[PDB]
This record gives sequence, structure tokens and C-alpha cells, in this order.
Amino acid sequence: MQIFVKTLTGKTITLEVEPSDTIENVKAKIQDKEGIPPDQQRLIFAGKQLEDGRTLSDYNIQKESTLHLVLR
Ligand SMILES: [Zn+2]
Ligand SMILES: [Zn+2]
Ligand SMILES: [Zn+2]
Ligand SMILES: [Zn+2]
Repeated sequence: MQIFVKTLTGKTITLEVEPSDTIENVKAKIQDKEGIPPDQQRLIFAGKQLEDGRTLSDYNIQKESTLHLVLR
């Protein structure tokens, strides 16, 4: 599954993931791409705040879905 993560500046990160990847796994991948620490990352998909220990398929994230890094 290819997904897109937009940073707070709107830069697109493209990631290759599996349905069972956790959000914590996705935060690690974002750290590798952009140097953003996982504990500073907050992700949203379709208005939903994404929890570290749940999976992409738990949130119905699919091929070409876009997630956003946001502020609290
Ligand atoms: Zn894939
Ligand atoms: Zn696998
Ligand atoms: Zn994985
Ligand atoms: Zn795996």
C-alpha cells in the first residue's frame, strides 16, 4: 500500500506500508524521511486522530490515502 503523509509545511512524504503496519511504524518511517521525532508527530486521517498502537487497516487507510501531520 502506498500512502502519502503531508508535513506541516505541506511537503509530501510517500511511504510504502502494509495494512497491518501500526501508526508507530509509520512515525518511524517519517522520522527516517524527514528527521521529525516520533514524539513530536501527531497524525490525522479523514479527521481521525491516529493512535500509535493501532494499524492502518484499523482506520480504513487504503492505497493513495493521505495522512497529515498536525499540531496539538
Ligand atoms: Zn504497497
Ligand atoms: Zn509483512
Ligand atoms: Zn511494516
Ligand atoms: Zn512488516
